[PDB]
Amino acid sequence: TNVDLAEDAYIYGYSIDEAYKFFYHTAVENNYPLNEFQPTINNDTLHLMGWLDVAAEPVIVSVPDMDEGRYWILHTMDMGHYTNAAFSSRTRGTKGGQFMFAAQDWQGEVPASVDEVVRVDSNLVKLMGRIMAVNDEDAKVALNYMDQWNIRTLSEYLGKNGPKPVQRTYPDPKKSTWLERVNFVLCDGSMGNADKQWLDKYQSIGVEPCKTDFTPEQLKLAKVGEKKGMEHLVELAPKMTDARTLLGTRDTLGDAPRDIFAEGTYLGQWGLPPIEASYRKSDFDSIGQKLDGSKHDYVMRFKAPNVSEFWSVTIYGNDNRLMAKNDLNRHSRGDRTMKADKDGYYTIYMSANEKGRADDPNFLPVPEKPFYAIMRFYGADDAIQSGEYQMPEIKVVK
Repeated sequence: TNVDLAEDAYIYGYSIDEAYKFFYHTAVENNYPLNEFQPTINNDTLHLMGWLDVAAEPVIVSVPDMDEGRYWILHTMDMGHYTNAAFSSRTRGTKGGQFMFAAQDWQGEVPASVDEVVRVDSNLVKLMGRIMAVNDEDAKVALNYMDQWNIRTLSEYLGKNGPKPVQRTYPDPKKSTWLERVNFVLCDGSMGNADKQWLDKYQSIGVEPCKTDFTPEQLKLAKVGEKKGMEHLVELAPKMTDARTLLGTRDTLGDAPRDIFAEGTYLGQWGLPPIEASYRKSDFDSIGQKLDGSKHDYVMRFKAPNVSEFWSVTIYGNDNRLMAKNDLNRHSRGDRTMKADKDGYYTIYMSANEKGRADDPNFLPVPEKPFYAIMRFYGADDAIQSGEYQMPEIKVVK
């Protein structure tokens, strides 16, 4: 009844609460300046990270035209865990530009100089930039480009006197309730309006933008809601297979079910919408045995995945979830480093024995311990995005 409402209220607030906690534990307690650039991680790209704050005024992210063929992406998400911008080579090619992020309610004209304007519903937005680098010397090229990326407030951009940056007083996650954290974030922007359909339902629970006064009953419902809410999320998690329902924009997920949207944060917070990047993980061989380089040699043979940009498969150790040391310092293979057989099949051979393989582009080193492989798809088609496409099997070699 009210317990049911409280559960749904918490599930709606979950994505916002976890985004806040993440922001607090990173930017707040490490005192990261805003509007400035600061396992199982990519062996595919270099990165730039930061947090934009458009409360006082808009902010412009500058991206230089890039060199032909190099993958790059500027990805931003709001505090409700919605991707609100994904500018990249996939859809722009080499064309960079001046990208302005403004609060949804910001009144004002746009400089002729600005390429695109992104209206954001939270004043704080997480920014992540990725620039492809396929080898150490090529990385030096990409680095010369990343150095040109810039973040400037509109006033700074125009060389004008601007408003003083907003100074916030942040609720401590260790001693506050989820109601105060969520209401705090909701207040800092236009989220109240963008989430009206949800907020109209959970008002009696105490979820409301800027609300700090609560009744005993609301505090009680909040505790019960978080408990049942989390239980529900844990139980629902393993049943999720379609990434398109978990990671997206307000246009595609704004009205989607909250528990499913919430799994986006639960399973892979800050993840890119599948159309930009999808992934697959394999921990076992084709017969159900754990992948382990100390016990076998493996082989993977498959047709090229349907991607518009590129793909890759990377090796990680199960123990530290990090790439594993090997003499070739080779941790991944992909279409940029291999060529398909006369019949267009790619064949990856894996072993801990890397003697005489430096001249083998299809050879992928694997550690003398349990390992897993992560396949990444950039510009994947629907089948890959939805979870339908299955990762090629890795078989033990005699």
